[PDB]
Amino acid sequence: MKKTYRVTLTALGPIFIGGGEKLKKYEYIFDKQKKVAHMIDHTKFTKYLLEKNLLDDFTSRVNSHFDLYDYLVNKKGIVFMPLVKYSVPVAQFSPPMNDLNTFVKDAFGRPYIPGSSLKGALRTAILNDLKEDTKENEVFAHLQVSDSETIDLENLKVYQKVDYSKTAKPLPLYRECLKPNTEITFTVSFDDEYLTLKKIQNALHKTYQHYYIKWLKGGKVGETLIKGVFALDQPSQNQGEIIYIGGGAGFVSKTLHYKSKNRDQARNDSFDILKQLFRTTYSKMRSVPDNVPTGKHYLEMGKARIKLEEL
Amino acid sequence: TELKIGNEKVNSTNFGDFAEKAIRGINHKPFVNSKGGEQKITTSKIRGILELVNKVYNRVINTNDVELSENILADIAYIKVKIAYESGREPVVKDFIQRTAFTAAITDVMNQRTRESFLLFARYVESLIAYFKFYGGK
Amino acid sequence: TELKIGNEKVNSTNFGDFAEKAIRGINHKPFVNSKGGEQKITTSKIRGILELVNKVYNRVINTNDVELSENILADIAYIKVKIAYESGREPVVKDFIQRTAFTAAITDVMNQRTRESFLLFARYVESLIAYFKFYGGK
Amino acid sequence: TELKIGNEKVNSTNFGDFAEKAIRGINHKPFVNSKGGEQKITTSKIRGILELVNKVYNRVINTNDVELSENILADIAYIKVKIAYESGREPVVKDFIQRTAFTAAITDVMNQRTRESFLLFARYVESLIAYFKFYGGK
Amino acid sequence: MKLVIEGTIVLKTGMHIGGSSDFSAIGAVDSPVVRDTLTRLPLIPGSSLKGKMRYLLAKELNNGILLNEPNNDQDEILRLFGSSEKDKIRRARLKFNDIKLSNLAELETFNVSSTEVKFENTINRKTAVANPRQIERVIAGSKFDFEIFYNLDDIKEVEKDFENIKQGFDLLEFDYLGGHGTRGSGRIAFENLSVITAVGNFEKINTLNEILGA
Amino acid sequence: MKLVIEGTIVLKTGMHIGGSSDFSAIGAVDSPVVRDTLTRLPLIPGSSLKGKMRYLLAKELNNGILLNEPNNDQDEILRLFGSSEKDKIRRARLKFNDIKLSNLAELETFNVSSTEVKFENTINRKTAVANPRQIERVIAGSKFDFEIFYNLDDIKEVEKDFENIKQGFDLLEFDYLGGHGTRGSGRIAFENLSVITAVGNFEKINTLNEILGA
RNA sequence: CUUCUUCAGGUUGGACAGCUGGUGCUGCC
Repeated sequence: MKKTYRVTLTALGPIFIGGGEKLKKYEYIFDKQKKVAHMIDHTKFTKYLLEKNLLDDFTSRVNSHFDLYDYLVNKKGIVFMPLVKYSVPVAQFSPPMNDLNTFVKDAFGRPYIPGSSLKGALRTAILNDLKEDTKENEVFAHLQVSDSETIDLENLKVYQKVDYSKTAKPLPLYRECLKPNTEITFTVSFDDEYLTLKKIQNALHKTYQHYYIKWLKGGKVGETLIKGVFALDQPSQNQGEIIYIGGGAGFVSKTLHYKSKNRDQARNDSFDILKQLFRTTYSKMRSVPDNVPTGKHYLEMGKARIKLEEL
Repeated sequence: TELKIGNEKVNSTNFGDFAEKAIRGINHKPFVNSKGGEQKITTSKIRGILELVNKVYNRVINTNDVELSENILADIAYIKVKIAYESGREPVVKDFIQRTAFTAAITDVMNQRTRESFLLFARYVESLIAYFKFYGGK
Repeated sequence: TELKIGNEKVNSTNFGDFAEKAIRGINHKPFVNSKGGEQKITTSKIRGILELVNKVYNRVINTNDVELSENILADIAYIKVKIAYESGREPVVKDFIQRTAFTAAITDVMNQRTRESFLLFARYVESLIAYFKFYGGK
Repeated sequence: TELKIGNEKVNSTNFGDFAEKAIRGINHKPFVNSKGGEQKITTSKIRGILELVNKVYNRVINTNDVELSENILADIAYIKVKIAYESGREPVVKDFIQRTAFTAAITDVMNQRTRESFLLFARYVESLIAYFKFYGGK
Repeated sequence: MKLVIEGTIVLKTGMHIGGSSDFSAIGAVDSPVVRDTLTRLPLIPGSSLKGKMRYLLAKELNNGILLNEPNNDQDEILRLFGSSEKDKIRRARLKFNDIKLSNLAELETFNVSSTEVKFENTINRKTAVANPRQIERVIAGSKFDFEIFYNLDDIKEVEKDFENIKQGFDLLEFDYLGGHGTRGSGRIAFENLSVITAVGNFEKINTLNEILGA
Repeated sequence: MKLVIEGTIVLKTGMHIGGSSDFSAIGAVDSPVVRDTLTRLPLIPGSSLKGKMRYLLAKELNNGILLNEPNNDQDEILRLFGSSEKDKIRRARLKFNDIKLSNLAELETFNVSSTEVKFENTINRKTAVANPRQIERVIAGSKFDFEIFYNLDDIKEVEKDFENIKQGFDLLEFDYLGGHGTRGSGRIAFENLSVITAVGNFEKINTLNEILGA
């Protein structure tokens, strides 16, 4: 019989998931004076333009660039407050904002992680057993995963994506993210007959072990150990409470074959499957850490915790 | 119901045929670049343009109004901004937009300011893209 | 009432037999893939085409008007655009359209503009789906 | 008269006997499905055949032309298309359509193009349903 | 009698129910929602609500084992929802109605529409190809004010019927109403549940409210 | 003397009345609505309105129960709807008419037709597979102006006749008219209920209006 | 300066299908 185990999402790391995209700074301000960033609303901007320069004249002055940090307060000399909805501070560790990614957000501004996104995440988590039941399995087709609940608006903080391969070189794409120590809640319930609490505990424990002891230690020790350590504490072995929720973290969470193989064998299968994708050879999928304001702390974008409570 | 892009555009028996002949004229004489012609503008430039037109169209369909609101007009203005920037990025998008009179259609629907002209223009652009995929590929 | 499927005029009584001929010809000699393979058009795709025809037929049929108005002709031109899009996307759909005269039939309806012409076109497409279900199976 | 069936000939006097023979052949040795059979067609599946035939019988019962009009012929062809379509949906229907040669009778009606031929065909179908009644049920 | 079960259903996550008959565009929306034809407002079909309630109530009243034909269920389900069982044909006590969107005013003040369009994915771990779709979902935060009529065939069968109706409504709470419900959509909540008599007054109608309003 | 009962029937939800004469395609409609053959305008048959009103009123007036045969209903129903019993024939004091929809111009102002298409399905509880249908349905907001003829035979019990007429009308308001009513469809409303004299004038005609409008 | 823009299944399925009553009486050779 179905039961109710309420679950929360203490997203200690910033999150990214796809719901759309936006181009260069043509409707958002990327300030650099006090290191903050801004995103515009719609209706107030429409009224503002109606009570100001005409829309065709607005259009006719785009020749790339068209930066909104040096125009709205310099070429116009007006306050930007009526045209910000989730304004956000920015701190980066230096290649300018080439492009910006958009987390999926419902019609009320607010960000959330939709359904079937958590279903793909729990597929790559709990599908460690077999690789055949992806359409007809009751572990999800009888499970009822729901959307995420409210994700805070005061916890937004822009972050820089960095490289891990023996140097911390910034990468062109930047993105506003969610600052740490933010707590999100869910209402996700499930049954017992084909998704058992002991079975799910065993599944999470075995996936956690096959990630940490099998793959993660080899990657951390393979190239550089002192790169993470400013702290890189990464609390571990705590009953498997680690979730790579979201995206922009790595290709390991996308492909699930290295949780049931050997390091050399899993990497051989990965090489075989990645020969069909892209033309660059690499031993492993390099990480994309960030910088938090200063304490140079590298944290993988999209962490969370798992806990279950009745009702 | 009536659109002006220079060739007496009509909602009936006119939008599909004229989009098809514009696509054929584009393909009949490939764009000339440095130093080889036939740039083969992919769907990536054509999409995105379609994506903006269709997000505005999505917000328009669930609105039973004879005239478009100021929000929709600002959306069309932002459409024109995006198209101008993308055309300025590389000349093949300039050729595609100029030959198909995308900007002329935008200006005409901005002058008419009615939902009928906007739906006609969206139908027209979808016709452009459908006939591009029919007579082209990728 | 006199459609122009291909090079042979289609009247109001031979739609079923000619659609049966079209389906059997496709079934007997089917499309050959680019990668040395054999496959037909799926039931989902032809059902979607019929749905497209059902979208306009459901509003045309509840009328006594001799000639279709400008809105119906606009929807028919849009359906022709979507036919072109489907043909350009999957080559099997293009083959299915070309072996029949589904594009030529829709063009004949667009040129005739009468209600009875589209009624015969709907009959012909319905018979195409019928003989796909009968011959192709499921 | 002169209603071809495929193996015999039903004239205006000989529809009920052939209908009872066909129903007995249906009642004897029921259909064989994937699971060895064995259920028989439902009253509300020969329903559909009966209203399909009546939808033209009502329009032909009250007239005096010897030959059927182009509107009646189109509807008879559409009945043929429909009976072809629905047979592909269910096998327990297809055996009914085959063992009782509906299609040959419809084709002969479409070839004779006379009022009396279709009246004889409708009488045959009506007798067929009447004889399915009093033998089966449900 | 003609008891009238009023209430309100609110969506916690965006709900999708299909049934449109309009031209889907090339990149606009691949699957819109069911809406009223005249007012263009999002609609909850009372057939969808009735069917999902019959499924959920029937399965929970069948020890979580629902396998029978609709006409082959327990007596109470049939006497609330109707059945054409050959001899004892039962008329549906519950008369569900197509529920129309109600709170357009507050949504309008919120500068939001009653529907949104979501892009999710169709990605694959294998040869990397994704098939993007466009689901239109009624905005979360939508209220649908409903009126479900009721037939009081016998006074003995009123409190049992109404407690079963309340538990059927509260079984939907830990479930969805329709559409792509297995994938995070369709969560609904019922509020302002009550009942009134259409004509005259009924004895012990407050017993119905105390088991339907709480 | 004879009286004419005017009024309007407004659809609250979609309303489907069955009856099919020709050309049901295999992907478009599976159950069309009854229509006026000449003008193609949808209509409410007087048979269906009379039958539903008689059923509801006979059930209400008798005991709340109604299992009998129409020619054995109560005396009010017998005298108002007729009786074909051999030795006891009551001539009907009501003559229902077929009711075509009147506000088609109002509907065309809103750029909609008078009929919609409703997409339903049934889900086999065994395999969870859906079987779709396609119900044509007259859109909500459609208005049907009607006329019922009342044959004023007994000058004194006309008041009770009209009270029962209003009661049956109000029973219809808390019920459905035609088609799949329990699954959302069929809801209607009555307005502008006014009785007028067919020829001449009736003494209690201002009384018969105030027992129709109230 | 990339990469798909939806794909694959169910298109209605069963239940009733015309019942009851009158049914040429009166006037003339």
